[PDB]
Amino acid sequence: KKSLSVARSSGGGIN
Amino acid sequence: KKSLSVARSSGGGIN
Amino acid sequence: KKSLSVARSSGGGIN
Amino acid sequence: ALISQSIKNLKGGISQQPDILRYPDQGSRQVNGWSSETEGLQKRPPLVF
Amino acid sequence: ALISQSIKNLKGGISQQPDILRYPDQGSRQVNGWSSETEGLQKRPPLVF
Amino acid sequence: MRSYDMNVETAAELSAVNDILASIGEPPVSTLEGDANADAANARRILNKINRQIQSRGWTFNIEEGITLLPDVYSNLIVYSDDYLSLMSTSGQSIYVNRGGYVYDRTSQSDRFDSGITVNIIRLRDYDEMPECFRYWIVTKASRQFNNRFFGAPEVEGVLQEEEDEARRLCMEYEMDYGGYNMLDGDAFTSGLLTR
Amino acid sequence: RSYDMNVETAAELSAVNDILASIGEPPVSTLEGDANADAANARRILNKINRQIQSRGWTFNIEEGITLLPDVYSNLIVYSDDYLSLMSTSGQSIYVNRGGYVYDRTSQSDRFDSGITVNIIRLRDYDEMPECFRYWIVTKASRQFNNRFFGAPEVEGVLQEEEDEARRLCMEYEMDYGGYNMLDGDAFTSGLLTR
Amino acid sequence: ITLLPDVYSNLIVYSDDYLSLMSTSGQSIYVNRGGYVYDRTSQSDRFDSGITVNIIRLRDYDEMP
Amino acid sequence: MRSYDMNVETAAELSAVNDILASIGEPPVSTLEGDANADAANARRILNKINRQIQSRGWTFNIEEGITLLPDVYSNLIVYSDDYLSLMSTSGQSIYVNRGGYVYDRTSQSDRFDSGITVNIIRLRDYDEMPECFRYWIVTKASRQFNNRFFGAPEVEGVLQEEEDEARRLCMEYEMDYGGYNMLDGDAFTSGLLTR
Amino acid sequence: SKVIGLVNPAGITQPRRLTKAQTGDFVTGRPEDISFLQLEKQADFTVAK
Amino acid sequence: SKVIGLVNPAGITQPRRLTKAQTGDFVTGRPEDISFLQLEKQADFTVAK
Amino acid sequence: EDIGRLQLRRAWVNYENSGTFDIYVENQSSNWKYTMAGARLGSNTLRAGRLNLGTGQYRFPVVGNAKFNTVYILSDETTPLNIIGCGWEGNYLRRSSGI
Amino acid sequence: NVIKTVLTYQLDGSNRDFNIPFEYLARKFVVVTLIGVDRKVLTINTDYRFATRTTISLTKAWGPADGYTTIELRRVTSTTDRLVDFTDGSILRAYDLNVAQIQTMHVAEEARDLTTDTIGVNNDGHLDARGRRIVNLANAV
Amino acid sequence: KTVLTYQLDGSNRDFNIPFEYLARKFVVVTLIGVDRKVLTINTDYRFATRTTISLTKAWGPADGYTTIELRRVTSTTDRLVDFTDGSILRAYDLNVAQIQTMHVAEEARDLTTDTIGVNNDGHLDARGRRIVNLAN
Amino acid sequence: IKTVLTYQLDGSNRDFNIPFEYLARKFVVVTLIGVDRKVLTINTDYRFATRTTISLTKAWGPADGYTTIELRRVTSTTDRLVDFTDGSILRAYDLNVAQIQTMHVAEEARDLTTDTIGVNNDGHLDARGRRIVN
Repeated sequence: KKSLSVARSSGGGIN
Repeated sequence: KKSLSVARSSGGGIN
Repeated sequence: KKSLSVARSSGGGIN
Repeated sequence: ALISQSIKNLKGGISQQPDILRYPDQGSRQVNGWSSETEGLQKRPPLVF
Repeated sequence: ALISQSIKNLKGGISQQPDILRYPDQGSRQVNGWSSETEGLQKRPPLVF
Repeated sequence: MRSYDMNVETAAELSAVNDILASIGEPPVSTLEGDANADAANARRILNKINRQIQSRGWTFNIEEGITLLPDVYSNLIVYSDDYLSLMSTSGQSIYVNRGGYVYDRTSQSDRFDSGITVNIIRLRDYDEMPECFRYWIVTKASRQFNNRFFGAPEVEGVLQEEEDEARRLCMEYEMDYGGYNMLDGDAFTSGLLTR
Repeated sequence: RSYDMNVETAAELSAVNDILASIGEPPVSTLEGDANADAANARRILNKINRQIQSRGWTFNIEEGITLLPDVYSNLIVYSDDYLSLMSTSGQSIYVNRGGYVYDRTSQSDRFDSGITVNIIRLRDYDEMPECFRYWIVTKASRQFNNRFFGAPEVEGVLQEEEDEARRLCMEYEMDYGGYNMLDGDAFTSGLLTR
Repeated sequence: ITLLPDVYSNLIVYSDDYLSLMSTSGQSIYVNRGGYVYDRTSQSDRFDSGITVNIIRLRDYDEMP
Repeated sequence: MRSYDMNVETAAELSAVNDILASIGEPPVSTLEGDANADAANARRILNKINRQIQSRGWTFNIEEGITLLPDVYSNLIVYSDDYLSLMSTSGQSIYVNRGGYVYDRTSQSDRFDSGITVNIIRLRDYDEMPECFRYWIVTKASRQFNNRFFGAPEVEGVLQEEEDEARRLCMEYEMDYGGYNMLDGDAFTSGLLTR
Repeated sequence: SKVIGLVNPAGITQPRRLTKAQTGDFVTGRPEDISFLQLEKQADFTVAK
Repeated sequence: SKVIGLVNPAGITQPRRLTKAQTGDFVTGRPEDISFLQLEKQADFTVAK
Repeated sequence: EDIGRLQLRRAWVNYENSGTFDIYVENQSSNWKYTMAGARLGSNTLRAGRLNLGTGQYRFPVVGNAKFNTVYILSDETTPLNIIGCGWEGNYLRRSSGI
Repeated sequence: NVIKTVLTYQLDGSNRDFNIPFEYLARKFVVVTLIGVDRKVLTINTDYRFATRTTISLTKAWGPADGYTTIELRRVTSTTDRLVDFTDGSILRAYDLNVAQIQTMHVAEEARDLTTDTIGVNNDGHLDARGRRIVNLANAV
Repeated sequence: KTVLTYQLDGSNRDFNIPFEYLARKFVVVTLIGVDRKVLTINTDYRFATRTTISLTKAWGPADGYTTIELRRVTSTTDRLVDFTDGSILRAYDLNVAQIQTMHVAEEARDLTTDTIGVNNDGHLDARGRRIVNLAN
Repeated sequence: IKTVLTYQLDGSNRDFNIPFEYLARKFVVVTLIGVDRKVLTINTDYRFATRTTISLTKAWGPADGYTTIELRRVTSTTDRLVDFTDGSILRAYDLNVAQIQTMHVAEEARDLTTDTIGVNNDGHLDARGRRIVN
């Protein structure tokens, strides 16, 4: 059973 | 023993 | 599968 | 492998976003329905002449 | 090993940072594009004479 | 290669596709006509692929022995169709190959024939014309290959592997029952040795 | 669909679609334009696999007693890139490739007054292969496509099983086509059978 | 079992519900060709009289033991 | 060591590099000319390394027996080029080594020859000059080493390991078919023993 | 006295190829795929004998 | 009395090389790949005899 | 994660009610062009005399190193495009741990 | 060069089955004619049959005794009547596009294979009449 | 039929076109005299209607050109329908695209038949011309 | 403009121009014309030096027995470059190629005059020293 994508709310702008 | 459902309070509106 | 780099937002100044 | 998910409450109304962006409690269409806090989705109350 | 990632919304516009520093939703170029909240990237509305 | 998509859908071919679709848990389709159903189109492509492959293996019911292939009287060319799954000589070493879509005698280095040639040939047949056991094996093998390519479920892989082995065994039972082969009096060599 | 049609499809486009299907991808309607990496990759592997299986040597494609004529002026016989195998008709072979020309290593000469007779395998089209061989090429081409351009290891286990079955059915075709006999067809034993 | 041909076309229908069709003895000679019984040895779909075959015809689930 | 990258690209060498590039999933390149493609340059370097290695092993088609190497008439030196993958005597124990880039007779302790020496030599050949089976093995081995060094994928490692073994087997079949070796009458010792 | 050739249907040896072969022919197949039915009553045979 | 050479199709030995070979020739192959169909009725043969 | 090497295998674009748009995949050496013309054959949306809008996922090959693959979408036609999202798959391997 | 839509076979008086190598969209597009002193066209269900989609079975065996040396299987695809016509409201389907392309392809092929209905070079360097009379040659000098 | 002729000594300009043409450049009008004359469109003939051509000038057998040939020559290189992505697929454009190839095929069926053809009796009908340079 | 053209053969020359447009290299057929007709193979006997020229690996001429070479376009009719698949995006490139490929066959159809008798200046039927059979 392959791993799922990590839930990334992430964001915007400069990082 | 099959895995349990992740407790997701989740939310509403635009995502 | 080698381990991934831990996501470190880290910081600045004196530690 | 067998997987299963349950939507505890269908209280999210409808969403016009793509299905991959929607919350589990939001549907696509809801007409003449009432989103109760404790009784789930209901028919809207009848219109009494 | 096979890996896969998806960018659910291309809503971040462009970024001028290096690709290693950019968010998944930011591209490199976006000309005449509209970043909708619920429809993703679109062509900008036509210019009506 | 014969087109599988371009004729009327038969009941057996439609049943075969829905059997293949069921292998990954897809619901049956009412018709094989194009409805933008990628799964049904994929299933029919694998169905045709497996249909050609099992027929090309060679069986007593589908191996045609002593068939005469006739040439064109003005070109002396015998066409080697892509539907000729196998073309052999009736006895000994085979001498005919495919060269440019025509029969070629490799020993005489000629593709010109003044008269018909006698060959042991396998010609492509419709999935309808297959015996019931062979239809089941084609469907079972197509279902296994369909799941391997388009779903990949390992539990489905194991069961369909076992089903194909059972399906092939029952086709081998059909082959011997149909063949009725005897090593004493039905043998090419031993039958001559039995004369007193 | 009306009418009792009888139409064919291109076997190379079918072969590429089988290679694409092996990794779960949708089929393509065409194989030209030079702008599709999947079409370019699958076609390159299919040609490479078709070339490689034909070079192994089979009764149907090993041409025996073939004469290669030299040039009338330079007396050179071109050693073609499409000569998958070039051997002598009997005994130890004496011809090698030297700069794109047939070279006799024993006599150390590129020059030939008359044509030489060799046992040659010349590359054929995928359409000219037997059906079982075409299946083996497609199965092998699909397997190397997954390893190079998909990489799923459970697909490798499936396609390894399919190639092994694909190869044995071609080995059955080889023996049926050859019709080989160790008593009278044998080069040596047939002489020993004379009374 | 005897399968009678048509009086005019002399064709014996090869039913889709013929799960197995074989000769009574020896090597079988009948195949399905376009939904009709075909004699592969004689290369003919035409039969003057009925053929005798060892046949399995599909039965209902109710008729099974 | 012969430069691999300083001549015109052949169709086969370009095809070989693209085959090696495919092994790790790199897309093909149109030309082998320097476009700052590090992967293609790495693939060509390994292609040359495997090309020298398999040729140096020694085969009936590339082992040149009885070759005369001529000396310079004024220096009496025979050059031992780096393209001599193997230099041996025609019979018995070998007596010639490499000393300073010139042929050296180790038994006579001299590098001066008044006439040509007869040697069993392997000289480096272009990958284009290799038999088709040997080209496939070179590419398969180069692809395996390329993946091991620059990608390292273990799943690709296992399949390419199997492919090299199959590729070497088919080169082994070519060697015997080309060789035509007989232990009765083609044997150095047994053939004399068969005279009655 | 009855000769019955038992063909393993999980095998690969075809009696089609065996019966049509001439003596000395090379045919695809494995010796394990072909066996023969045999009376196994040797212990009972010796008791009766 | 019938000689049938059973060639393993999963093997690597070719009767093409075997039949064309002269005596004493070196040929690619494995002895395990080539077998011969044999009658297995020794237990019944002894009973009948 | 730039330490390891990611060999891209395939990417996809998610679209809804969109006309034609061209996907250009460029590496350091070659370039490829992929067209999402619109609806698919047999779709209720694909009709003659009507605007051709496609909805769904278009998978296209992006082959090679992820660090050297430029993917951009061009469109100069009068049809609309609505790119919902995208995604990619590839073979990733790093010879060292994240530590 | 070599015609692929016109296949003609020798009539031996005992063989009734003949192969169809070429593609066709309708059985009406296949024309069966017996050649001999005259060229007699056969009827679809009373003179022959489509035993398989690649095989034509004659009801009766014809031969030189009947006056027919050869039998010809020729594709004649309709040019005025197209099998697929697209309408403004119709869903575009892969089958309709395939049939439309193939029909035009057959018509193009039959035009390129029209050396049968003229005097053209056969496989050898000879102009072939294909078993018909060169009528109206009249006087020669 | 894709080729037709009209011989008209009297004053006449109009010639009905039997064949269907997709473009006006496909129809070529020539004068069959001692040597054939190919006529440009604007100077010599106007399309009074889609069906008929009004050839300017009498061009009668008083001049050597006598009869006039109406020949259809569909351009293979030029395609009247070129499908473009982002453009509405029209049933008309799908239909016409096949027709242009068919018209070329129709013209081919007459060019080969021109030098020698087959009559209604299934025989090669010569025009009364000797088979010269024939080898035995 | 012609899909079939012939070049005279001399031992000096090896490159021959392709004037016509071909969709695939296999659609181009190279033949040696002399006392005997010989079809050449894609790589052993010639090659495509450019998109528009063919270079022979070996020079040919009257000594070999062939005085003329032929470059003919034979577009495949049975093997179509486009086959529309159900559930696939309908691309205008597919429609154009399908239209072009059938056009090439029809274009070659109107070049059959080369493989026919031909007509004289006198208006006779001129067999170029060829027998008439059947």
